[PDB]
Amino acid sequence: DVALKRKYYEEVRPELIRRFGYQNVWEVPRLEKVVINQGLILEKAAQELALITGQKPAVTRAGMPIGLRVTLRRDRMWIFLEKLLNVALPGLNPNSFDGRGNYNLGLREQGMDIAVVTTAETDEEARALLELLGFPFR
RNA sequence: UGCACCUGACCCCAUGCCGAACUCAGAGUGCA
Ligand SMILES: CC1(C)C(/C=C/C=C2\N(CCCO)c3ccccc3C2(C)C)=[N+](CCCO)c2ccccc21
Ligand SMILES: [Mg+2]
Ligand SMILES: [Mg+2]
Ligand SMILES: [Mg+2]
Ligand SMILES: [Mg+2]
Ligand SMILES: [Mg+2]
Repeated sequence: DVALKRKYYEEVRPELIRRFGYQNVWEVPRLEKVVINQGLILEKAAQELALITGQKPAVTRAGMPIGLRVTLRRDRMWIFLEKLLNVALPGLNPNSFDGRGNYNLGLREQGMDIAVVTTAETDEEARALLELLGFPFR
């Protein structure tokens, strides 16, 4: 299955426990979902986004159609993130957390807005989660 | 302007109960 997911359970979760003193494993910050929005024919862009995420994009409308959105959870989230980190990005802004433990990245390369939503309640906990998963910050 | 977060339900719409979800709305946080 997914190496990044295995890295979470084997490496990241125990380090977070040591670092923050969570007394049960279900308290430890987890990835919840990754939402990708691509602003805007539409059929080609939807097919490319479908190919890269493995999931059917919804059409965001003002329609008039204005963008494409996909909410990735579970294995599709992990598989997409493994690609983003290992293939696409080859540092991220460490200040781009939303104040509630979620990370925001806007790309105008290879605009695409990515929200990494976590169960961390603080930016600090979320930053540690993502850094330990291998997100390149600084 | 958009997505995410946040907070709600006059309004289109919604729950085979629940504005949880879906829909919609809004001076604030993040990014583009
Ligand atoms: C270019 C874009 C998406 C952007 C655009 C604002 C666009 C408009 N705005 C501003 C907000 C209006 O509703 C207006 C206003 C009246 C008529 C037309 C417009 C348009 C041109 C659609 N904005 C908002 C500008 C910051 O306030 C950003 C910000 C960062 C990166 C990229 C952007
Ligand atoms: Mg959070
Ligand atoms: Mg009402
Ligand atoms: Mg809500
Ligand atoms: Mg439903
Ligand atoms: Mg809205």
